[PDB]
Amino acid sequence: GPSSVAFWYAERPPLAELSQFDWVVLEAAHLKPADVGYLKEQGSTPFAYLSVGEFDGDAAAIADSGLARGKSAVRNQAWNSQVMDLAAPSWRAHLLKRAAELRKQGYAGLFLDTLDSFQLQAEERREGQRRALASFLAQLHRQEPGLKLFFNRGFEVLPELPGVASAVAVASIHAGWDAAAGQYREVPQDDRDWLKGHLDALRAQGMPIVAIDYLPPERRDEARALAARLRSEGYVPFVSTPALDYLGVSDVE
Repeated sequence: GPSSVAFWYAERPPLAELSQFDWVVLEAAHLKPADVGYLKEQGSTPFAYLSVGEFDGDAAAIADSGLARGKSAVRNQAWNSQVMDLAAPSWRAHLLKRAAELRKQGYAGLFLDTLDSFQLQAEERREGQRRALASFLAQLHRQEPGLKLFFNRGFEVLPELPGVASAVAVASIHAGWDAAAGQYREVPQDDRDWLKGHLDALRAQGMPIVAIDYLPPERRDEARALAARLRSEGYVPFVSTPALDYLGVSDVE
């Protein structure tokens, strides 16, 4: 598990600065293999972002990808991201190929996003999706044992995947982001109450838990205090912006 963690999804990652974090999660499109190797040389462990449950892109972006057959026309679909059928062969094949490409680039692991997006499907279809998700993650782990798998949540499949995840992230614990509104928004107690049962099960298993909380740059003093608060509560935190385009904070100064 990480001593500290940073996420950076924007262009031009400041590599010297990110290299001082223990785990760093990156959008690989913005790095070359020499950059990934540099982070490892400095002693950091670099992860590549990989969205498992959704195709990141508008429609027509997905048209040019050759993956359209696998898109699920869910009711509450977000613009610029498409929920994918985790049982569709072209989608699973795409993800495994991407995993191999990212291994070849030198990434020590993958940060697996949208593990709960199948919950947007019609209720009677969710179990089929959950089982396809679990079987996919088991196949990914078997095919790429050299990639540490850093789950974003995934509570509905973690219990059936012992030894698979190296850590589990939760956005968010105290300070969150309302993407629908484009507003920073504290995490309601309701959300922490629902998380407690899942996080306690992970804590009991010794699973490292990362907190991804959100505060804007002008509240950097508050972000440091929150980082400290999250560490006192057992999390390895990163407190940053929702674009992950900012050198946020994981620990004290």
